[PDB]
Amino acid sequence: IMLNYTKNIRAAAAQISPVLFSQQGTMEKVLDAIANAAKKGVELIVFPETFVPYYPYFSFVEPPVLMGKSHLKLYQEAVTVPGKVTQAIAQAAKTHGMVVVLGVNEREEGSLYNTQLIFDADGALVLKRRKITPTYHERMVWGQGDGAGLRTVDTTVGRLGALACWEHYNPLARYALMAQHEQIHCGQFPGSMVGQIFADQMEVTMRHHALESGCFVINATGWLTAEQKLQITTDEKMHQALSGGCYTAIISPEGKHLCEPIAEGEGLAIADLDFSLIAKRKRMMDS
Repeated sequence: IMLNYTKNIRAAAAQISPVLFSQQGTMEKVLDAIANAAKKGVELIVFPETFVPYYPYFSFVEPPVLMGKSHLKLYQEAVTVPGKVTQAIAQAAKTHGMVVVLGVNEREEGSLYNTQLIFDADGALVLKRRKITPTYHERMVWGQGDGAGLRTVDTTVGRLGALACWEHYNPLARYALMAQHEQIHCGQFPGSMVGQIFADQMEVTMRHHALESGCFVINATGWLTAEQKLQITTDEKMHQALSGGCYTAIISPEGKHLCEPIAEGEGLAIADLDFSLIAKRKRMMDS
């Protein structure tokens, strides 16, 4: 629609663990999440970075010379342009009248991308973008998005913006979304990786986003169980590297947590976002 600050919206950030090595298994958890959330009248939900079929932890942890099996596998479980996954989600969204923000390892023509997808409450896919700069180990896996991906979308629940991980340090993206008055910003990070340091950094990064933009921020991060870490490597010495960095959270325009944030295990962070807060913020400063 056009821009309105009278809404009050129930949003959720989902920390979940995927199913290790099954698009379908992970997809069952996603649909379940949506449904559980619908039970509590959630109208917008954000999942972790590239959650489907699973984030590519292998690229962080295996030497390149041995990444082939893991790479192939991921390709086999990766998600097409539009397809089964898209329709399944479009339907959950339509059914529960929910806006859904989903990250996905997209395949196109033997290439992979980190792709953020946004579905409106009518089940329409109203935004598709690719992370612009895969960072570090991600460069072994994903290609680049365009910068034409920096637009917001009007949605049943307001105007949304989305970025992945350190896309948040890219100043073009920040101003792009701010200039378009994004009302609710959706961040996605991988989850269960590097440690406290990464967690502290996410939080600082995303809460500052809220502050500078003066918008709501919602951030989702995956989770791994000890069993799943083994599935990824038998080297227990690596397992610190696959722990921590979890900040599933919902942040007000003043930087406040609107609910207890999640760093461990698996759950929905849920809160009512009162849009008049966005406007009481802007009015309080002058110039």
